[PDB]
Amino acid sequence: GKQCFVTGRKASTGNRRSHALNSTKRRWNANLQKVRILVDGKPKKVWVSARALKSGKVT
Amino acid sequence: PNNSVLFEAINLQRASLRQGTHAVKNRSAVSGGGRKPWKQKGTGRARQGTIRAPQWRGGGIVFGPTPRSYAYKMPKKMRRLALRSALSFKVQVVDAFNFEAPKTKEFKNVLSTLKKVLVVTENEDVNVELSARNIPGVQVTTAQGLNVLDITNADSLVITEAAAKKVEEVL
Amino acid sequence: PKMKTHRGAAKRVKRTASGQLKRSRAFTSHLFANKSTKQKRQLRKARLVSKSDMKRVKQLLAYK
Amino acid sequence: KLHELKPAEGSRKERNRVGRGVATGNGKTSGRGHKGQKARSGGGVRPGFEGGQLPLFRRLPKRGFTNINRKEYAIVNLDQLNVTPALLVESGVVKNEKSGIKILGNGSLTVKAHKFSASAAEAID
RNA sequence: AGGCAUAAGGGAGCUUGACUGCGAGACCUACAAGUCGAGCAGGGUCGAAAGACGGACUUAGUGAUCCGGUGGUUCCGCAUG
RNA sequence: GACUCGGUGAAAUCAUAGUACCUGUGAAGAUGCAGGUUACCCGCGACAGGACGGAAAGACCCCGUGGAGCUUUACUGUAGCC
RNA sequence: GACAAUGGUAGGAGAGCGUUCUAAGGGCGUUGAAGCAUGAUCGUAAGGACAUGUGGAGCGCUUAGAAGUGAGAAUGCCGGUG
RNA sequence: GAGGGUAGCGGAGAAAUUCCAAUCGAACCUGGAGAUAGCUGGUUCUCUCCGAAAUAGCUUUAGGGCUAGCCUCAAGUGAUGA
RNA sequence: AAGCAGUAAAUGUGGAGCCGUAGCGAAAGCGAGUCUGAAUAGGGCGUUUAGUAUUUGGUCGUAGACCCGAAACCAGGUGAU
RNA sequence: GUAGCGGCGAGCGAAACGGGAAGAGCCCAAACCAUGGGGUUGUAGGACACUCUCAAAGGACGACAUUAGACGAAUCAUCUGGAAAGAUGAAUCAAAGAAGGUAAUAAUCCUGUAGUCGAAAAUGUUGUCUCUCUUGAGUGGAUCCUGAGUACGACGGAGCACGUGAAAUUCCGUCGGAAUCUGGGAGGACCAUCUCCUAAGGCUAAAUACUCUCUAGUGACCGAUAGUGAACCAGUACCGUGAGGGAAAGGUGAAAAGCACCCCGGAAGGGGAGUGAAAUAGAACCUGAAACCGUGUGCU
Repeated sequence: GKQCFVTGRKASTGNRRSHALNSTKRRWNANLQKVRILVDGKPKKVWVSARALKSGKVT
Repeated sequence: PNNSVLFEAINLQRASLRQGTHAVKNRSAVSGGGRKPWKQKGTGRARQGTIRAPQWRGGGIVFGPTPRSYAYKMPKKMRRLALRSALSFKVQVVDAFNFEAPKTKEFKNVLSTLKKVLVVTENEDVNVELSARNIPGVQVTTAQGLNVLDITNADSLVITEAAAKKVEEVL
Repeated sequence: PKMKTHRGAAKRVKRTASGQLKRSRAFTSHLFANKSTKQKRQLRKARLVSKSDMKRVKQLLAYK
Repeated sequence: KLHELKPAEGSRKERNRVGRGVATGNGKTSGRGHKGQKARSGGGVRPGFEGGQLPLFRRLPKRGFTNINRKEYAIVNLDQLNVTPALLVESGVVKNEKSGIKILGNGSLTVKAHKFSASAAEAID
């Protein structure tokens, strides 16, 4: 569905553990956020992860 | 001769010479099933679990054939002693064969002037094996390929002057 | 399938040069004010697993 | 001879075959006695189970550790000697130098080796 | 409950054997456990000495392993220190 | 409807049966054992005392270190919510 | 020869019979194999022959080897029939 | 009446644990799967020799199990058995 | 042993590896002794001095493991005629 | 079944050395130069200086094999028979005595086998020559490059034989966040010293797993309740709304020679008469057991 347009940031899936170590499946979403960027075909708006918009991509 | 070892050599060889390609289908393999036929409790019929169980017909073999090997081994020294005992009981020898062309009548004459014969030659003469593979009761081989089943199946041994020496060198 | 050893009994007992085993001694971990100096010193040694226990457990240590 | 074969007297026996009649001795119950957890296909309790009472090898304290650098040697006595480590291998004495050939002093009588017992270094001279 | 007036009961002086390493042999015992023990070596206390002393007149007052803590130590410490 | 006649024609049940009563005995309620008493061989219509009659591997009771559903301030968790 | 022993459930040990196939050897068979039916037969048992009918083309026997190796019980499965 | 919609860790319920294809305190079908069953039932030929137990201890144990007691086969010691 | 040769065969070759002739200790490490110990003092374990390879049978272990038989659980679908 | 991992329980359980099958290594980004060229690495390589000279991808080119086939040795006679391949005689072939069929049991009767030969054409592969490609190599070094929100840290997880542990080596999400050859990393926490390598770009055949599928074959594998559920027009009758479940069903004879004709009968079905070696082998057709149903009769 959603993933970083620039990087490949997906969501993972791990276990929410406990104190009794009773694990249950959880996910690990990526810090994805909409923003307008100059995809050189035209200015669009897309999902970008806050990591990937750390100093290296122009809005 | 050592009969206690020669028996095991023969039995070992006839065991090793089996395929073992024989199978059968148990509950897991027979088609269908996976449905209890009736309810187990109110019918009046016996309680059953599937129509492909052993007591039925058409389903299920409890044990039986499986594709499995039959050969086994035994020590090098016992192998060599069984071969020595077989030759020892044969003892209990001609010049070289001369066959330009494979001509079975020539070989039949050669066997008559001298019917379970085992004609043992040197490395391989490919006009004596051919001259002799059609006669019923005659088996030909070489000093590197002396079986124990071959030997003990034979009523006679016809080994050349060279094969006698090569087997005296081997064993 | 090789028969597996009992990896919790290999941490406890060893085999001697007669085919018999050399276990440790129980009652030697705490509550030492509740034992005689004889009973504390008599337990410091080691003993052999009895024949009954060579009955229950002898294939659990067949490689050891 | 291939039509009169005879295995050595005492080698072979016919297997025991249970559950076939009551005149063999192992027919009805087939050597299992009457009802119970051990007269059921699926075996009894696992070996070493002991029924609920805490088993032996969980009721005794653990003991020691294992050294990583354990140097076990090839033990030769002075009866084997009635001399490089290689010649001692190529004679048929040391079929494996585990760490090195150590010479001991049991028996009676030059030697290159990696260690020596006291009795050995005495009785070689 | 069994013994005790050898006192095992009472009083007084002196001290720390309420020791360290052990242990022939035996009782009990399904196992794990439990009980007794002459004698031997190191060090001593009492006594003038022989000697006695490894708790209490005897038998209850206790809880496997795993794991954690602390004190030492000769051991190990994943190329070497 | 049943009953008799012509036509057609099942079913549950069923160890083999030449299948009596009584007083006993017996796994303590016998057609079948003991001791007695009674009964010539075969049907047909009818009744419902016994065959511990027949159907339904007792829905009761208890036992599975058996399941399932429900409850809660039982244990450990969890969607969610702050 | 003489003496001694020989009830048996759970269970332990030994010796055997029989079935299908395989190797070797040696045989039977359209002048009639296997099978089936009958029989008044031999063995301590599992069982083995023989004869006659029926049948129409394959089977024993010795010695070893290998097993899908023996059925009266599973409210067993399928078919037939009461 | 016709045409449609809601589906099982679910749906509908004027509420009965009521309905969801003659089945519902959680449908049916196929797979994991030959689940597991310390429980019932069954377990196929002959002969020869020997021949028990229903007890102790511990047990989440009490119709189960483990060690010991009682049986059997082999080797040995060797008079130690009554 | 795998491998290579060999008729889906024996069999030849293949010494990596395994078992054994040495044990004791947790270990360093000693070694016909060793560990505990101040001390063979005593004591534990050793010094039996034949093992090994293949296979017949008995039995056990991991695989459904003597056969039949649940109530149930999970996953993926088919169902509102 | 070792080291270890484990309510240290049930259990899980490596790897390197050693022996073997197979076996090749390479193209980039960066510096620099004029989209192109140059350059690809650890006993440091490249640039820069001299000197000294899979790997790029389209195409034709004769042999082998695969898809129909041809040849293919050598026997006659009596007894039984319904019928000879059998039994009894004499004989030949064998690089062919595998197998099947033929009125019975065949090396010589047929189809075959041993062996040799065969391709209009299509196709796959091996081969040469064509074809496209193509600058190789040492020495010195001031200096310029060698993969950055990357390595790594903290937190929460996953994975390593390894359960958060003293957890090294690898990944994921979230924040912070490095150096550049005396640089970086690893050697089971960690530091020092040594030893070995050079991350953060990419591509690679073989040794290996398996079987729809074609051809050739073997079996101490089954032989019609077996073997596939299906030897038979079978995933079919049938069952279900549906997903889906699912059977029973083989044999005349060597050859149909499969009963012309007559009689009873409405036909079916019979009894003769013929075919046949056999008809109680007459298509409900090889044998033809038992339960079960009958008719007759010796003893009661």
